[PDB]
Amino acid sequence: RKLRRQMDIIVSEVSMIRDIREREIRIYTDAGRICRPLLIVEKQKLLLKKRHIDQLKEREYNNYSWQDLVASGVVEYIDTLEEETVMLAMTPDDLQEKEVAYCSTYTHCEIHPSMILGVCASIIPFPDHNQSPRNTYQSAMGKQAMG
Amino acid sequence: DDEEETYRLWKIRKTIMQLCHDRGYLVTQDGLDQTLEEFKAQFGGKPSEGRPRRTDLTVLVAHNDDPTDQMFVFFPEEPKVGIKTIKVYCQRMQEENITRALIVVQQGMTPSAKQSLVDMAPKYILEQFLQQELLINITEHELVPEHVVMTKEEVTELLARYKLRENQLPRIQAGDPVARYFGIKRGQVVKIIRPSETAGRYITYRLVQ
Amino acid sequence: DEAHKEEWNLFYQKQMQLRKGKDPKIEEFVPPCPLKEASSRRIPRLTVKAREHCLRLLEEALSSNRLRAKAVELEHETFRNAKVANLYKASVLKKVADIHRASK
Amino acid sequence: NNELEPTPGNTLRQTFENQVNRILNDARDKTGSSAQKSLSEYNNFKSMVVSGAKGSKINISQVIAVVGQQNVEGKRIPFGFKHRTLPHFIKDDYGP
Amino acid sequence: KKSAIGQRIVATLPYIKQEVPIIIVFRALGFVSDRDILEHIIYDFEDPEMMEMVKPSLDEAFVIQEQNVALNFIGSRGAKPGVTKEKRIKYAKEVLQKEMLPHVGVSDFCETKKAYFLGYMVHRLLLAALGRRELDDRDHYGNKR
Amino acid sequence: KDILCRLEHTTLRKVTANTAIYYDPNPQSTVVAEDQEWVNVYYRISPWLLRVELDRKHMTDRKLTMEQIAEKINAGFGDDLNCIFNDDNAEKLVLRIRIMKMDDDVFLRCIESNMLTDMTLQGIEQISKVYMHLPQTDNKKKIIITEDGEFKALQEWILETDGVSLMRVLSEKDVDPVRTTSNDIVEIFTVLGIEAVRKALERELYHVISFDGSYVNYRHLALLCDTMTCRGHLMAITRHGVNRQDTGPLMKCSFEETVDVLMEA
Amino acid sequence: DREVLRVIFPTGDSKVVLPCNLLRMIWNAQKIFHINPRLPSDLHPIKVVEGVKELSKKLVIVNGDDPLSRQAQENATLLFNIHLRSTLCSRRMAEEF
Amino acid sequence: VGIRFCQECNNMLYPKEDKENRILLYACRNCDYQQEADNSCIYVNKITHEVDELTQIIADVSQDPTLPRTEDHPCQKCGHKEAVFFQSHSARAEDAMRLYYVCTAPHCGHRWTE
Amino acid sequence: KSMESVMVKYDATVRNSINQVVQLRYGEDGLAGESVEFQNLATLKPSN
RNA sequence: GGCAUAGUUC
DNA sequence: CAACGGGCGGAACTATGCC
DNA sequence: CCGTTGTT
Ligand SMILES: [Zn+2]
Ligand SMILES: [Zn+2]
Repeated sequence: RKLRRQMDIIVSEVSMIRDIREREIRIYTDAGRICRPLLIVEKQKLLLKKRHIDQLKEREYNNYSWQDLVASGVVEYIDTLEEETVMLAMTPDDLQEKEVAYCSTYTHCEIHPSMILGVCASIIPFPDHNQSPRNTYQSAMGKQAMG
Repeated sequence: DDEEETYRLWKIRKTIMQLCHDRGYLVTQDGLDQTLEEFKAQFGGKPSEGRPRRTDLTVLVAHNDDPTDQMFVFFPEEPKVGIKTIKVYCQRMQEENITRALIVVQQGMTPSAKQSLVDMAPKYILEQFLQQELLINITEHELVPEHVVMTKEEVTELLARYKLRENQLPRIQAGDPVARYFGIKRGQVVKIIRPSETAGRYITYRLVQ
Repeated sequence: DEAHKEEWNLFYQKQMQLRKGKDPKIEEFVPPCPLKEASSRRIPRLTVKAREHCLRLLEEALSSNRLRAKAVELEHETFRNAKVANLYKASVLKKVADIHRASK
Repeated sequence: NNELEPTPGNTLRQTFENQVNRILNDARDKTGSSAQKSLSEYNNFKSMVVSGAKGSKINISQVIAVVGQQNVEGKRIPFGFKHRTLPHFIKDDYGP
Repeated sequence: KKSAIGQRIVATLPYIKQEVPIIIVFRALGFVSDRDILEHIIYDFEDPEMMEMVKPSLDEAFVIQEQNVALNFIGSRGAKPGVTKEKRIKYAKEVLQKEMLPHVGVSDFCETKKAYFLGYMVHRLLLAALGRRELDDRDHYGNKR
Repeated sequence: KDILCRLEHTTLRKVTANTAIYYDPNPQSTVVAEDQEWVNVYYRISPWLLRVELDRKHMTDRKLTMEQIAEKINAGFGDDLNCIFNDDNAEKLVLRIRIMKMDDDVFLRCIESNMLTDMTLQGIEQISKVYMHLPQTDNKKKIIITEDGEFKALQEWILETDGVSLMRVLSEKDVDPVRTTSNDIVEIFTVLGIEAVRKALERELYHVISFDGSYVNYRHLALLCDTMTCRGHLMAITRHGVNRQDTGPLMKCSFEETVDVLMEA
Repeated sequence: DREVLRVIFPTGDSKVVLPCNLLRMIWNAQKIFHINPRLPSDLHPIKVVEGVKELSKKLVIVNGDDPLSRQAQENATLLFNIHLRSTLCSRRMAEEF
Repeated sequence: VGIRFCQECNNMLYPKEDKENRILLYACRNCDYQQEADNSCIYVNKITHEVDELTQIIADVSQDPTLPRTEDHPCQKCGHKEAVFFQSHSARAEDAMRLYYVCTAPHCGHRWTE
Repeated sequence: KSMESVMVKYDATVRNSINQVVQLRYGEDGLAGESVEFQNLATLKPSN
């Protein structure tokens, strides 16, 4: 994992899975696996910091971008069957904080939970106040509007 | 067990008494209604090494319209009834001058015996009933409406009244459980009387074919 | 299951035939002994030897619970109820053991 | 704590699931009844439900109080991942 | 005999007419001793339930004992059965070297690893039969491309 | 509960705890130390053994008895086996079986396998599981007429099984032969005739239709049932049933078989 | 007729489906002829009985005069005639309607 | 119970009967190697098979980040407070939702079930 | 397809295309479905 | 002109 | 018991490739 | 999935 985060020997695309109970390590360099980026939580604090945020918000005339964020080991690509050995948090400033302890061993964090929707379902406003068949119907009818 | 065997024999006898009463033969009320203890007393409460040995239970009874027309109810002692057993029974019927007879079987009959039963149909009429098929009376089940066998005069009158050819009636197979219970041949017509939800009663007719 | 079952039954019968001592010589029943029905052949391979064998057990159970008449009634009720020798033994054993638990 | 006793004719999993679903259904129905009986005489949902035009008290309950349990193939949501529903839950979590 | 045997493990090799018992394939790979085959399959020998589960599969090795006859048995069921025997045995070797588990290897010395991977397949089958691992589902998206 | 036990299939595996095959030629010196006293009291033959252990919970749940198991074994295998059994007094309930090409070990494994999956200690074959719950509907309850003429509803235990064997259940002692019913139309046919199959088919259709609270006029139900059971045998509404009718070839050709029917005619 | 009904309908279900709505017809007659329920009437119960008996003969489903045809008609109209007699009973006519 | 192998051909040893000394011998079908066994029991079949997973639970599960943790169940051996826990996590386990525990202290690996 | 040719004849019987009787009176009473109503018998339930 | 495939509405 | 064959919603509207 | 026809 350290080598993949440094981007030295193992490309960021490669996935590594450890099946702790069955004592197997599986490494995939295959093509066709589907993966999405996730933030990294080290102890209980995101590795993403205000310095990263400022360098990103000065993105113009600064040649600092998503690749320079990935190369810093801040975010990571997680495919589907590597998601089975990870503990995710939906919101940093709400789930990392001290509470009645549910999980204190978070391993990642979501960028924003609204990035689970596709192109046509990202135009519906307040989709969480709707009914799922209605969201599906709008996803269908968004490809027929005239503009 | 001996108790269970006595119980099975008693139930088979009671169902056969009901069958004969339905078929119009002359069975008295006391014969129809026997308690288990009465049957134990009259014909042995011990089957194994006892008086009831699937014999002496044979029933000879005369039809209410003709004492000359009588029927036998034989109890083979063999789990698989054979050609020689059928020949023995036919010999006994011939010597007693009896046309029809019933045969209750322990387990089953060989196909050779069944065909040797079918062959003598105009000479003699014999029917096979399994031991399991008579522990209950299918007629008493609430799903089974009342059946009445119709005479040739009543059939002719019905056909003339509705101007029907017998092809145009509903049918009932000669292997039907109730058809075997009533002993009906092909060409006879049964009448079904059942209550109705929209009329209060409805009489149907079925042709055995 | 029928074809496999029939083949199994026939196989079982044939293995049993092949596992016989080749002549099934039909030895006679055993004569007596205060026991009732002592001439009985009613249970295959049971003997008057076994009847006497059980008598001891009844007499000693009765004697310690505290007579040979009551022993013969216990035997004879068991002998009527019985149909197989291992069951006849099982009844004898069960009575003696459980009545020993009441003699205790 | 293994103190749960099975109901006759049911497995331990079956009786646990039955108790959980019964509790949750009671909660949903009670909240629905509260939402119904807290309406007003000018409410348009009540206007369209009482007259029988379109809608139902369950729809009013889902709008006001509680959407309720989601079921897949008649059972609760299954364990799609290894022993958990989503990567945001610990393993073996049977909470509502 | 079927009732006493219970379960047997068979393998469906590609380009072969019908099924083959697994011990036959392992012997065709060049392993003769039951101890060696069980070293390839059962990794920890202190598992009597696994040993008992694999025993009926080894009871089909009562006849076949050598690589040549095992190859003959495998090659007897080709796409076009041969009229000779050397050609059939060569076809069997060709199938076991070219169409069985191509991803492990295709070189001449790939048997030592094909045996291990086939043993792993059999071991995972035993674990599934013993109720020690969950059966896979085709709708899981980690099992898709 | 007694009838529930009587009507549910149960082989030896449902009650056995464990089994093993030993080698013990000595009747006195027994490899197992538990059986010593009673095996000595009990005591050509073969030196091999078939020792099985019966689970106490399942043994006492079904109200079964070791004498009953032994006599069932004797009925099933005859006197070519030997059987010696302990009693419930001891904590360990033990059964010991010995035999009174054709080698012993392979024969004993077949005896054990048959005796565990074919014994049929109790119950009716093909009847897998039987439930027992009080009714909560006015059609599954018994309703009588009192001596004052009213209708009073009574609650009596009703069973609900899985798997069907109607004739045996009807013939069972202490089972009502009038109201007992199944939901297999072929079974109702082969047991009770054609009129009973018509009535049962109507009841099943009414149940499936009215489960949704919907209403359909009885005339249409009666017409469908009469059409299906007009000719004396069950007529499935398929190509088989449609072409079984002695109608013109042109009506059959338009339904699930055109060329074949036309060429046959 | 009550005993016949109890045989036909066990489990005591009164609800049934029949062609003429007798109670609504009676209500319509009351409103049409301005019947006052607080006063004694001029309807002879013998006239009621005879009228119902004569009416039941004009409701013919199976036409005929043979014993078979008469039996068929009786079976075809049994339930409705039972309902008709129950409703147009003379005591019910004198007290309720 | 277990499988024992001949030292000559390394094949499975089948049981064979010695009809002279009334003794049990394990013999193979490849060579004529004989043996005398101590189990004295050819075959054992338990159908309950309610195996306690404490034999089958690995102590390495304590490194799983996805497992719940508690501090109200101290370890019996080393007295460590935090202890991971989980259910049967196996099929053919009837329906028992009994918990199982593993101590999270390195090299302790105590696996119990209250 | 099963019941496409079942009709009410002028005989008042219900027959298929081969003039085989299905019901001697339609609906066992001879009435039409769209003209009947729910009613109560009012003499079945009351006590003696 | 016809055959096939794809998408969409109810 | 095994192998083989027929059966599987209703309408409607665009487009594109090919003989 | 389940009605025919063959093989045994
Ligand atoms: Zn050897
Ligand atoms: Zn510890």
